[PDB]
Amino acid sequence: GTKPNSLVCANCEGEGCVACSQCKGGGVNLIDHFNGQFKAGALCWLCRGKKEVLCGDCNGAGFIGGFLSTFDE
Amino acid sequence: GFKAGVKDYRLTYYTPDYETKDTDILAAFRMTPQPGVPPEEAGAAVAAESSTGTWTTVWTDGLTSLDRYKGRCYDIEPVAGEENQYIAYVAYPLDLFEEGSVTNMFTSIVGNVFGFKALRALRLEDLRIPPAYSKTFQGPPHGIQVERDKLNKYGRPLLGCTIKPKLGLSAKNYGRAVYECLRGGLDFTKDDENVNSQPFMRWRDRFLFVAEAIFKSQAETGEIKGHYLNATAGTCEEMMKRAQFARELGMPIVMHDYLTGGFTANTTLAHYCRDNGLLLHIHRAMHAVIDRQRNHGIHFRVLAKALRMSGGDHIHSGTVVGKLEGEREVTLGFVDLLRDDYIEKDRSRGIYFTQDWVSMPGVLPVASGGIHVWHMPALTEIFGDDSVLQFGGGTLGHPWGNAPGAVANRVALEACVQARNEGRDLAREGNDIIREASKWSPELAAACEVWKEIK
Amino acid sequence: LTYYTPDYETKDTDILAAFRMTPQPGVPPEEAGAAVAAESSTGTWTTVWTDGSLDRYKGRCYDIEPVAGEENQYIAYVAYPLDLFEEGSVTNMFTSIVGNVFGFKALRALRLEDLRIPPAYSKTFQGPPHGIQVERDKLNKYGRPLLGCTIKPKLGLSAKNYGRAVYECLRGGLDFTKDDENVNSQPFMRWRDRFLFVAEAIFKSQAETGEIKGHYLNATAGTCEEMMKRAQFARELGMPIVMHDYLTGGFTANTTLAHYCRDNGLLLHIHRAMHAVIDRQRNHGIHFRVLAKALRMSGGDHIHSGTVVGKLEGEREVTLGFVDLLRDDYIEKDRSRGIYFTQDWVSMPGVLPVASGGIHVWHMPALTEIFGDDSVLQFGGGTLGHPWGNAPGAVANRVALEACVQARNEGRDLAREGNDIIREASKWSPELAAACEVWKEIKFVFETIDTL
Amino acid sequence: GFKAGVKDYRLTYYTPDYETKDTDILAAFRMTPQPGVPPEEAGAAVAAESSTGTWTTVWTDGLTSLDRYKGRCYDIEPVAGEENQYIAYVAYPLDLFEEGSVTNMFTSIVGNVFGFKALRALRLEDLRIPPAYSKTFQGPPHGIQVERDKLNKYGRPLLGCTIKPKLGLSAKNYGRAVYECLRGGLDFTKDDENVNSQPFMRWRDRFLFVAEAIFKSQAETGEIKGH
Amino acid sequence: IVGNVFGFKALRALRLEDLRIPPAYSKTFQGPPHGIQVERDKLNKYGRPLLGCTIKPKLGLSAKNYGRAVYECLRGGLDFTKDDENVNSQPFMRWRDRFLFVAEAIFKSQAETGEIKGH
Amino acid sequence: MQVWNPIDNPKFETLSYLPPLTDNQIAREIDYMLRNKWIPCLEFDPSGTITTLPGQPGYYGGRYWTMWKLPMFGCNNAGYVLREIEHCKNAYPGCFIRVLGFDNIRQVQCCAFIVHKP
Ligand SMILES: O=C(O)[C@@](O)(COP(=O)(O)O)[C@H](O)[C@H](O)COP(=O)(O)O
Ligand SMILES: [Mg+2]
Ligand SMILES: [Mg+2]
Repeated sequence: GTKPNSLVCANCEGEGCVACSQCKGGGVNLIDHFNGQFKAGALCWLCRGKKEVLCGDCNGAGFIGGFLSTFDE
Repeated sequence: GFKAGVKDYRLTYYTPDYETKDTDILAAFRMTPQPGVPPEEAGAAVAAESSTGTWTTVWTDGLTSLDRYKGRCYDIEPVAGEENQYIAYVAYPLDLFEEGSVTNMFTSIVGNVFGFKALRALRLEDLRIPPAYSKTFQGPPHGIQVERDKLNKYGRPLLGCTIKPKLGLSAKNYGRAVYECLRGGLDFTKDDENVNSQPFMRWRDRFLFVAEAIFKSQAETGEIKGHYLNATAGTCEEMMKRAQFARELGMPIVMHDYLTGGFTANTTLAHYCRDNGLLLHIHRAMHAVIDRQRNHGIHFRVLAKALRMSGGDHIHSGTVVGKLEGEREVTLGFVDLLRDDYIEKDRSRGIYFTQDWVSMPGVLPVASGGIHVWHMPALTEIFGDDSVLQFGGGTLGHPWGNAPGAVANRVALEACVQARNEGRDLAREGNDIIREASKWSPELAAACEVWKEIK
Repeated sequence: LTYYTPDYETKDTDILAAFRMTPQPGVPPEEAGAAVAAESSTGTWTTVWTDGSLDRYKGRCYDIEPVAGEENQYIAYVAYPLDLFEEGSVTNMFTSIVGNVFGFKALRALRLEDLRIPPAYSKTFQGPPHGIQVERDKLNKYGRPLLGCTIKPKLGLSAKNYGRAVYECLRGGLDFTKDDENVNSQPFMRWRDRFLFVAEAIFKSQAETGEIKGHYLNATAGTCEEMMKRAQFARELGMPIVMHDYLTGGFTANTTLAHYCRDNGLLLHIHRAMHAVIDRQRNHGIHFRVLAKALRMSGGDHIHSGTVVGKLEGEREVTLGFVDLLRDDYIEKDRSRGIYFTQDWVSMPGVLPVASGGIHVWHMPALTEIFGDDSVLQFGGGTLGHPWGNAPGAVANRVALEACVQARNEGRDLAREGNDIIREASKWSPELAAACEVWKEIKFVFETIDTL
Repeated sequence: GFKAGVKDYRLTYYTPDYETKDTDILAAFRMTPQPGVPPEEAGAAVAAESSTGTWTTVWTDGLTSLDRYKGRCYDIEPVAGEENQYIAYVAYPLDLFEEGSVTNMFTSIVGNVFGFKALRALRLEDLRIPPAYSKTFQGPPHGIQVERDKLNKYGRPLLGCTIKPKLGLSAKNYGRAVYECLRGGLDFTKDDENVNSQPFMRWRDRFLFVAEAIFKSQAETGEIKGH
Repeated sequence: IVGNVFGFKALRALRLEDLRIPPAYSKTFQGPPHGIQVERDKLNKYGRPLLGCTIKPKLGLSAKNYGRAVYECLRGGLDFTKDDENVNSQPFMRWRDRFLFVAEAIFKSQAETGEIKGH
Repeated sequence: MQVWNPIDNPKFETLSYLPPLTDNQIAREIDYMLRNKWIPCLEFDPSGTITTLPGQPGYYGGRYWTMWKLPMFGCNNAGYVLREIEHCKNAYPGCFIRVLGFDNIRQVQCCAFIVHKP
């Protein structure tokens, strides 16, 4: 998950936070998610009004190798 | 008679045919000498300047009788592939060590031989401790079974989390986060190795707030909870004071650093913990400066044995899932060296000598470093239900807060254990079982959207 | 871009460090330095976790240089704020700077070379118990280097026999004697009898010649209580000096002992054991110039510095540089000896260096040139291996040193004309003649592995 | 090398052109000398009899090397309006003080200079402490933020009251008034500086009664109270 | 007695001059440790005033040098010697070494003249 | 082999193992001292015994001597020092005599040796 010859997370592209998909830039449910547990109007069921999410690869680091993105051993 | 002058080493310290005794200590280094010296001289030289030898013949030796006190090289084996590498084997009498001291053994076996102008590199690999030198130590304070009885938790691995990048915080904000995480459903909660006492936060009030949070979190759930408190300091009077206060508040566990603090303080702390009924957690810092390179240093499997005899209950061991075949065999071997009671010889797993522990308790291994929900079944199937799993950014990164973050991990672990207890294979099914459990827990979902599958 | 500030104006209360790095193929250099700084301070380049004021708790890279002669080697400079460290604790400092950066998988090797400690942080430590001037005033010895000897064989001798050798050695003309580092308490000899016999020998030897003598008593133990018990007895008997190993024992125990020695008026001698496991390769580990500074901060009076003509590795220039960082008060920057930063010790006492490890009479002229008259020289096998005995062996060692001291003061060279100084002195000394005949052609020359 | 006799002070303790360092302690007195003495001599005399100096030249000084240890007057400014008033400025090396002791600094800076028969008045105005002498002290026990966290009170100033002239009162009457005031709604309650232990009231029973009152006042309101 | 009367504005200045302490209040104090007669009896000196001297320069000397001056001063005929009031414990001289050197000088000086000395 | 005599063999620290010193040797060190800008001084005493105490580390008796006149500050020729020695020898003919040196920058002595014996 690094750019050509550069320890930088390709997804967040050096940011740590990505965009919400459920609302896709909106912060409002576009359907009734789950089953009667979510409606189509209130805040997104995930970001809950933020359009933001931590990057899965780099847990907010921006780079790869480290005590937050790598295993251990 | 006395003959003043200099002689060779292979004339009194190389014993090709020698039969070892049961009360002996054995070692095994790999060496690479300088151009000019024959391997035999090198090996003999190593043993000579580590037991009883100099460089020019002394007279006070004809009144002590050697042969009874002296180390001996009794075998040399070439290494395949390399052109200038060999494995040596030295034997040490038992009347040369002081009982109950790790410092003496370490300063005798490796003290000044790693810096001679006749070698270019050295590395220690394994050691064999006779069952007559071990019975003089105390060992771990409690062990494995006693700790489980004390905590009243059976059948599954324990869970924990660490306060990740969150420094410069006041004590109250620290306690609030600790309470939230503990109420979430976890068991343990760590601290940060680089946090002892600083201008932005002193130690007494942090202890007070953590102790206040633990009880109030414990009341609502009816389960035993704890938190590791760092006790590393600059002198021996501060460390004892912090341990005594921690006991006074009625906390169940403390934590120490043993590579940068020393063996003497670690032994003193272990004795106190055994005397007063506490648990000890051991963290390994700066270890990578020694055991990383392949042709110089000391392997970690020796430091593990040293830690077992000095005393401890938990120890870090690193993850093993991202290890390819061939490797991870060493890790599985030196985990067995930590948990079992009788280990046989196996060269494919990096074991050089057969080891007997004559009824000494075990040590729980700890795994950590970037892990999420999708790694649950693999870790459950590799280690078994005798370990501690520590989560970092996989708990504080949830988009809904700290408390819902622990519920997902708890649900995933329970689902994996239930699946294992039914006959289903935890290696092939894998990604499939998590999805089914996600279809009745809104908190497991949302988490399975930030962290993707394996493959 | 962030953890790399190519303009930051370093303050005067910051701690600076310099690493040498070996990146993997492809990784750009100015990207690895930033990673080293982040993975040492916080572990991030983004602000996703802050917004809770931070920044005032992060390290930053501010310079990068290429190493001349090697195509893959660089030097990185990092600065740390003052509020990250606890006052009066070396354990913390070592844990905070080095404790996670040596496992980074984007690099292949790493070595710490130098560190700069500001005066605002040095004033919170105690330092050496006595120093250099106070010890010389106490012992009443001026104008020449001191002499000493270690006892052999190591492990195997009893207590009566151990004491019978100290007397004969001490009665011959030496000033000090020492126990091997691996001698604490063993089945063949326990400590409380060795102490008594050594004390009796010291008194008997002192009454004879008419000068002050001493012996370094080992106090390393497996627990703190035993270590503190073994020093109160030495205080009771009136002995002047003790010894301790600070790398296999610990920094926490060394600091507790230094405090006790300052409180009760004793002298401390330090031994550097196991150090070769950390500083021998020229591309991984920590240099000794850093451990020497740490010990000077923690507390001690003597320290082993190594020879340059013995059986163990060591290079002239490098040595000449760290002997001043250990003895002097203000040191400027010189990269031809290995100094990367300037150092000010704001009035803190100095530490005596010691040289030992396979040396004899045909080495006095050089040792006297490399070190001034502010050091201690030790000879174990060079004394107990004389064809006659221990007293005849000690006399030969003192005469050589006296002749060398007189020559220099008369204004003659020592490098050019040294064998003559020894040959001329051997004419009137029947003991020096025997020694010269035994060890005439015995030297140690091999290729250095830690060139520079 | 030694010349027995008396000399002037402005010959070794007045350094018009001196650049101060970052590890120095600085002071500032205002002075008014006696008719006869030039201001320079006066200023130099203060610096001398406060660091290292006497009145008749001693020989044991050619073995210690001064210049490293010595105070120095490096500026004098006249006070407008007044006819015989001036401001002086003295610098003190850092190796002259003991770490962690306020008594030593106070006894060194002002010990015997306020009583020389060549001045008529003196007054100290300010001091500059380098950041290398302060790091050896401990400072306040807790501070500001920690105390507010301990008491759990934010946003407004705290309130308190002091027992007015009600001396010759028994312990029980003292505790009753303390309880009434605390239940009223205040936060703190003081004592009286001139009350330690007297025949009409000893200290142990007063402590006991105050402690008894604090808890019972605290129970009814659910707020932290003290005395 | 004095802790608030020196800020009264209705006045311009104030100075305390004397006090009288009744015997019913003085008996609760201990007083001087020994006094005048006991000290003279202890030191065995009667007939004339005593003599003394302070050491200079103040701040700057080592411990060996400090002790070398006490002996020469004490061996000449004086009775007592004193440390400056600002001499406590400083980077240039600690106290535990000063005490030992002073004791040695005192013993050596006492053995020569034949009279009791102190510091 | 030979045996070192243990009976009645006192030593006097530096330069006591080398053959006896001559006046040329003496007026050779005084010059070495002067070339480095150090201050000479003389001391005398009638005995050289050393005494200890029961339980006090670092305490010995017999370390202080008596100073001749005062340290020779501002001295640039050796001759003067040699004359002062003859005066001291004439004054007290039953005592030891020592020569010292001093460094005011590090505050410490630099050399010491004996020049007369009873
Ligand atoms: O144990 C020894 O070998 C020595 O006593 C030397 O003995 P000989 O002189 O009798 O050989 C010293 O401890 C070493 O020099 C230590 O080395 P370093 O100074 O590098 O710590
Ligand atoms: Mg040795
Ligand atoms: Mg005075």
